[PDB]
Amino acid sequence: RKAGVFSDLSNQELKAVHSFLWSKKELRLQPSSTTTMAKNTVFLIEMLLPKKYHVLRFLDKGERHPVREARAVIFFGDQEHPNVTEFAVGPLPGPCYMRALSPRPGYQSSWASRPISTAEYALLYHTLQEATKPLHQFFLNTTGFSFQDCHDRCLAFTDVAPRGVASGQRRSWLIIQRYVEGYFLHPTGLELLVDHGSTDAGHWAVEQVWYNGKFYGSPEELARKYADGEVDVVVLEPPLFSSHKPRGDFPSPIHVSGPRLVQPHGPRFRLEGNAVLYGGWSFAFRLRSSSGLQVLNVHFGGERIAYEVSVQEAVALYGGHTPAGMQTKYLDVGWGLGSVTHELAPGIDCPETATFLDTFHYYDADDPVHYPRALCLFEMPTGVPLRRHFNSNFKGGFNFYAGLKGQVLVLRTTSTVYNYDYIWDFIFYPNGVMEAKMHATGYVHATFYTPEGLRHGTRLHTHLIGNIHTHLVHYRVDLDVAGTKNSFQTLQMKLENITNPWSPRHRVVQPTLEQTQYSWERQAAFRFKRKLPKYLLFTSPQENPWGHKRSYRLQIHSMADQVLPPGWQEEQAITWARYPLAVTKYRESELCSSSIYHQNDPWDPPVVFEQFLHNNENIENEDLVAWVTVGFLHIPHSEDIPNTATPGNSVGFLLRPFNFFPEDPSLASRDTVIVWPRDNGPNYVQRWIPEDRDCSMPPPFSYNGTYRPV
Amino acid sequence: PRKAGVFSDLSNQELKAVHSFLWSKKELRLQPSSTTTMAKNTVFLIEMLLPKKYHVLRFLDKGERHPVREARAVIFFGDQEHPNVTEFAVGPLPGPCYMRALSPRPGYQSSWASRPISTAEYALLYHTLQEATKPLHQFFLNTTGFSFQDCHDRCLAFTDVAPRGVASGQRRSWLIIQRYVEGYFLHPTGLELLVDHGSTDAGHWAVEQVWYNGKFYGSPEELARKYADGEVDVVVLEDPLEPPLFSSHKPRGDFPSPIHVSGPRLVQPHGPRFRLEGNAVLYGGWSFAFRLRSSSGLQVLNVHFGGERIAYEVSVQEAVALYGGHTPAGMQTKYLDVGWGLGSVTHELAPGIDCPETATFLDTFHYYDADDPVHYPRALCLFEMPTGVPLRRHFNSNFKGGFNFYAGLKGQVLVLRTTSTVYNYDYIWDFIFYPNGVMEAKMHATGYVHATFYTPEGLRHGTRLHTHLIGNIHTHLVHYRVDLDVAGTKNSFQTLQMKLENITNPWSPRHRVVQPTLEQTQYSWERQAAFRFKRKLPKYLLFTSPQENPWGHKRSYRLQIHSMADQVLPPGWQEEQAITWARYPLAVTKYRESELCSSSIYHQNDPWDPPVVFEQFLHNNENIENEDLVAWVTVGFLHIPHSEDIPNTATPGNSVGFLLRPFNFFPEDPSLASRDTVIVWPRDNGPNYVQRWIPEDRDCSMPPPFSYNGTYRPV
Ligand SMILES: *[C@@H]1O[C@H](CO)[C@@H](O[C@@H]2O[C@H](CO)[C@@H](O[C@@H]3O[C@H](CO)[C@@H](O)[C@H](O)[C@@H]3O)[C@H](O)[C@H]2NC(C)=O)[C@H](O)[C@H]1NC(C)=O
Ligand SMILES: *[C@@H]1O[C@H](CO)[C@@H](O[C@@H]2O[C@H](CO)[C@@H](O)[C@H](O)[C@H]2NC(C)=O)[C@H](O)[C@H]1NC(C)=O
Ligand SMILES: *[C@@H]1O[C@H](CO)[C@@H](O[C@@H]2O[C@H](CO)[C@@H](O)[C@H](O)[C@H]2NC(C)=O)[C@H](O)[C@H]1NC(C)=O
Ligand SMILES: *[C@@H]1O[C@H](CO)[C@@H](O[C@@H]2O[C@H](CO)[C@@H](O)[C@H](O)[C@H]2NC(C)=O)[C@H](O)[C@H]1NC(C)=O
Ligand SMILES: *[C@@H]1O[C@H](CO)[C@@H](O[C@@H]2O[C@H](CO)[C@@H](O)[C@H](O)[C@H]2NC(C)=O)[C@H](O)[C@H]1NC(C)=O
Ligand SMILES: *[C@@H]1O[C@H](CO)[C@@H](O[C@@H]2O[C@H](CO)[C@@H](O)[C@H](O)[C@H]2NC(C)=O)[C@H](O)[C@H]1NC(C)=O
Ligand SMILES: [Ca+2]
Ligand SMILES: [Ca+2]
Ligand SMILES: [Ca+2]
Ligand SMILES: [Ca+2]
Ligand SMILES: [Cu+2]
Ligand SMILES: [Cu+2]
Repeated sequence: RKAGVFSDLSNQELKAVHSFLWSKKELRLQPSSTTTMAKNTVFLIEMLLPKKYHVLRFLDKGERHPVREARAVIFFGDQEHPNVTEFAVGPLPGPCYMRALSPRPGYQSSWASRPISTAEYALLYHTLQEATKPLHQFFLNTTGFSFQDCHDRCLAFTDVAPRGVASGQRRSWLIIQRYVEGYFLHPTGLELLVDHGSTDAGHWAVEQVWYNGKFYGSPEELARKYADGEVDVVVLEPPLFSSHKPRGDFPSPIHVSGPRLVQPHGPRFRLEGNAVLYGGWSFAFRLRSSSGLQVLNVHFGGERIAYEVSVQEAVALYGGHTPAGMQTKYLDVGWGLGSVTHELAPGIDCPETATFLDTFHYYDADDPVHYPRALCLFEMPTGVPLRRHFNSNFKGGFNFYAGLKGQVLVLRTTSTVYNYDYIWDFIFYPNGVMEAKMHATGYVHATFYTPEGLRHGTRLHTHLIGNIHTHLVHYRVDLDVAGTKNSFQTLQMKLENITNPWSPRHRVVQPTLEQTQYSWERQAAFRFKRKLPKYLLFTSPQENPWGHKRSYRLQIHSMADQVLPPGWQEEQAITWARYPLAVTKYRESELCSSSIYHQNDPWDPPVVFEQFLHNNENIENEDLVAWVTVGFLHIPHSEDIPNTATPGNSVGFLLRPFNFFPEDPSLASRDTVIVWPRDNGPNYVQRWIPEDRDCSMPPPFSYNGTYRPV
Repeated sequence: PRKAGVFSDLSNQELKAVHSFLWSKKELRLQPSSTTTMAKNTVFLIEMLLPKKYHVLRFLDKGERHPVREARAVIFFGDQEHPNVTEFAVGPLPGPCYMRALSPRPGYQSSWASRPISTAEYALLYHTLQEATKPLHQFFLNTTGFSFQDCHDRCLAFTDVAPRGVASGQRRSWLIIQRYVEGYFLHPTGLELLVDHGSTDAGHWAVEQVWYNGKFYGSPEELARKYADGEVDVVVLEDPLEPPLFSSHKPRGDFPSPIHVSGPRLVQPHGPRFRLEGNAVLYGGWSFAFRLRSSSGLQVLNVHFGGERIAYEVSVQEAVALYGGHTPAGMQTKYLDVGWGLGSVTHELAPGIDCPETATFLDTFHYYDADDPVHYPRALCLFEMPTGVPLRRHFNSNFKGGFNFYAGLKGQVLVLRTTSTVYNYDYIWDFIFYPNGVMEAKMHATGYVHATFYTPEGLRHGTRLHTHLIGNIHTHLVHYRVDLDVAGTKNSFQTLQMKLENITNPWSPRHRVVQPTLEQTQYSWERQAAFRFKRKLPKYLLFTSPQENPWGHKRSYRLQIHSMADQVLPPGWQEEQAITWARYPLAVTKYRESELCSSSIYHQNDPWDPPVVFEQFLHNNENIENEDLVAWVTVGFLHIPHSEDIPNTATPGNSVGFLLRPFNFFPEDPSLASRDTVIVWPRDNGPNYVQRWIPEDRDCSMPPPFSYNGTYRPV
């Protein structure tokens, strides 16, 4: 497989990179699990893609496999001036070198920008246990739970990000919750601000306390005001409301299992490593531990359509009445969006007939970690024919019926960082259409109910506000339509008003086809304020047999809009969210629109998408990259309890051939059925594959739930 | 289930009873539809006429008597000095006694010209062409190899466009001439003919204009002469009669990765989980009735979830395709499907292809341009199908190599489906019901595009798809009536937006917080809630009840539109009067019995002066606070054809519609009553506990062998 150039690191490869780094005594490496911040540790290891120039010479011109390398992110906490530095480690197999990457002269906030880690959370929990001792009685009286000798009645916390008011700060608002089933939905009314910037956790402090609508300065002050009767206190078997356990009764109860897919004849796609073949399609895939799912080197009918289609970032931007709520701008890549690909449940998350695939991740771990059923690949009937026609004779019969049953191939993973579960799909139809989709489910981000909260959300239970927010997702769509050099054009309908040529006293007011060409990047950077043309076309100079340029069309499915003001503070981290569509000239320095650092330094991040447009380059006959923002406003509602559900809660885009193929490319499918009438007999049912009614059983259900080194 | 009968379409027996009652009135001078003269009186359409909502609701909700059941009957009165179309309500059913005036339009003088085309009329048009084009017979043989006269397997055919003239009262049709081969829609010859067929005496009908390959010629004789004299730039077409014809669905080409076996299929060993009886459906939380109105299409009625009404009616109202063209037929074409019996062209669904092999397939009867009620096999289907994505799921990690639980609910949806194949295009009409109280309307487009003869000038109005073929640019627009009755009749309409505030940071006063807030807008008057395409459409469109949920929020349903539609024709210009609803992705009206439909069978052939002008429902700008509201939704898409549309447009990416989602209506997720949920829990030192409320299924079953009939006939 040539697709191996795109493949993630194996367990063996991750171990080899880790071993190589640990052989360097001068790095003073310690495990992720060690509970001090004043340590040097390897935070993330993942495959580092070679330059596209070299990859295409290997794929297309028969040249050598590019050098395979890893990206290694090292937290240097065990030095006077802590920082994060990244390295290219290679070659693989047999690593030799360690080359530092991406310097930022003059940038001083590297350390503060780094992701939170399990060890850091352990230290935060200790800080809280100690700092809140004065509140122990308050906790018991108001919630029946505590942090001390609490057992099955313990308080927990949820941190929000970003963590302060400026670059270099690490001051986190923490929402206190009761640790019960679906704890996300059990805020107590207390929130605490902790400064945890120092590498010495003994310096960490609670700097501010908010309880039920008022600030109190310190845990001691709240405790004293409580004792003195100066606090407006809220004192907090069917299933818990936050449980998924069934309750209630439908008027027409259902006691049996629903229909299921059977695949007695096995998969109709071929999977070899990370290479997939399905009908006209060939592609490779990878799951980038930092940023998520990608499909690469996508071909249909042996011609390239897209070099890369990848998840880049996923954001949830909140308002609130509470300090934690008004603070929250979550950026998932800052949490290992591609590393939280937890186990897919057969028959539920994917069909029982799906092919389930494991992966390995090294993200905030002591050793590479095995993730069972991290991805699945499956063919599914869509329930609607790809095409059908009833050719009537308009006299009580027919000339023929023709139809092709609808099927699609789905490549799927998930991300569950904490409360939310996103389902990430790349979908391939037999006629050369591909679709990207993200569906949201899991638990909402929620805060304690007070009346003031109703200006920033919806009351969802007695003590619970679902905060208003917008979800925004960015994708990189490096279309290479029939090859690398493309142009971008749009089509519109425009009316003309002409003399009616067969009745000159009258007029014809009718549609015409208008084509718009784009020469410079800025012309193709569409803001949310701008009218998005209905046909967004990436074109090859090659023509089809009818004289029309071979193209692929991008069709966006989104309810997104401009959320933050352009140029204001944290908006610097998400300037891509100004554009439902922007088109750039391909550059190796612009492969990603976000980073793991954006979450915790959104004020001065290492990648600012807007800057990609500053040079306003020529985009006529160039290697073009489309970048797509999709999303939706989510005002929570009571039906979101216990979880948001997927119906209507998906966004994404389609890539559709447009004059690319001389006729419908699904015509090669032998699944087509045509029914023909016959004089004085039964109809002739014409098939190119025999009718099948076989049934088989899938494997019995199992689920593991653990993800451990191997 | 008996009560759903108030909404039910007429039976074969009821249609026969209505027809017989009319035929018993000898003064009507009725003749069969098939009689080949226009100068006749005939019953063109018979369908159930829904009773007044006031009476239906008293029946359903207050225990009062079943309303009287009636049929709409449309009579073409062609056998008189001043022909017209008149409608009647015939009842009661059973035992029809009366025919009362229905939808009278006194003072309107063009009803005859406005009427739909019929099979008899097409036969007379063919006879007119056979005679009128005699001068062109040799021209036809030389340029096409096909003919109108003395043909058997090499016959010319035509496709008529509409509307038919330049003003109300005209019936002058442009006809695209084609070769009658497999997929004939895609074989234009380059000739188009304008025929005036207004007279009830077909002997007066004439070809009044001729267009061939870029030029007008006046008459068939003039073109014949110029051709004979060597003065016509002709296009000689190749013989179309081993490889399949381009317009055929027969496979050709080969995928690089061979597929030699059937793909995965649904099995349903436990049978349906929905309860379908007559036109009544129960599915978990859902209860609804349905009907297939012969004139306008699929409807779902009296839609409830959890025993509470959500919608009185959700129905297809009209489906339009508005074209441009270089040819006179192309530039004429504004097709309105209700003018062709949109709900009557529900042709046979092929099991395993059009619906899953596990679907329930239902027959119907229609009486539309027929001599007797006609049986339509497998006209509808109803099926549950896995969506492939869980309704909800969550992995509750312990962040230390394990979990606290996994919970998930497998995705299923109930689909009620029919189709419409008037001629070239096949639309697939779905109403879909999710177990969490979300319902969705969807239309998918497939079949053959409307196409004209290629010349270079055609490229300003379309795409060259084959040697001699232009796919004309057009826009599809569909109108839906959405009579939401959220928890009952009296509702209001409101919208929600996000608006930023900029405040002092309350914990760091030197700084600012610029953040989202929730903004609510109330609407009091119809005009305020008529959203034009140029207007910003709010992201939350809510229909509210005054009743509050347990958390103090008003019980609502949210409308979410999936569309790429835009304004097509200029508001107020000529034929736009027929489609003024297409100005509005959403408009909200006060319920009225005189405003039940936004279109009619008459709109297609008199778009200039039609019997219903949707804009008129907004003229009185009525108060819409605590009233019976009706939402009306336009969905659609611009379709610039492309070579992948040959032989047929395909469904992927070619659907539009809307969702209705509960919004603070239920106290928590209404799917929680589903016993399909599975939760897996960890156990110390043991295997996990898989908690279920329905046992694991791996049973098997087989569907019946495929069959397909293809005929639709009286029974
Ligand atoms: C559309 O055509 C229908 C059918 O021809 C018209 O209804 C018919 O109207 C005539 C009146 O012209 C009625 O004829 C008879 O007139 C004599 C008077 O000499 C009267 O004594 C009889 O009682 C009878 O009414 C005829 O009954 C009536 N037919 C039906 C089925 O209603 C209709 O008026 C035309 N519509 C328009 C708007 O012109
Ligand atoms: C971040 O910390 C790293 C590691 O301490 C620094 O990298 C070292 O730089 C010194 C001085 O140039 C070299 O002698 C060492 O070889 C480096 N060590 C490694 C492992 O690369 C680095 O200078 C700091 N980065 C910044 C921007 O200050
Ligand atoms: C299309 O163009 C025609 C011709 O310019 C416009 O018709 C004119 O309209 C004005 C104002 O109503 C009249 O006074 C003229 O007599 C009309 N001229 C002719 C030749 O008909 C027409 O309004 C235009 N329509 C649209 C929708 O733009
Ligand atoms: C999850 O998977 C792991 C790995 O397969 C299971 O651990 C194995 O358990 C088997 C059965 O007892 C033992 O024979 C092996 O010693 C274990 N292998 C390893 C590598 O640890 C584990 O039991 C599974 N957990 C659950 C809850 O199903
Ligand atoms: C939010 O409001 C603040 C306060 O009015 C704005 O901050 C001021 O901005 C101007 C520059 O236009 C400065 O001269 C002032 O010194 C600022 N005042 C304070 C108190 O900070 C701020 O620009 C507003 N931001 C947005 C996005 O509207
Ligand atoms: C279409 O359906 C009709 C009605 O079932 C079929 O007509 C019957 O054909 C069978 C022969 O298999 C005869 O026994 C019956 O007498 C026929 N009944 C009627 C009412 O005509 C018809 O054969 C079917 N056509 C096709 C092509 O399958
Ligand atoms: Ca650039
Ligand atoms: Ca490219
Ligand atoms: Ca009104
Ligand atoms: Ca209503
Ligand atoms: Cu959300
Ligand atoms: Cu179309």
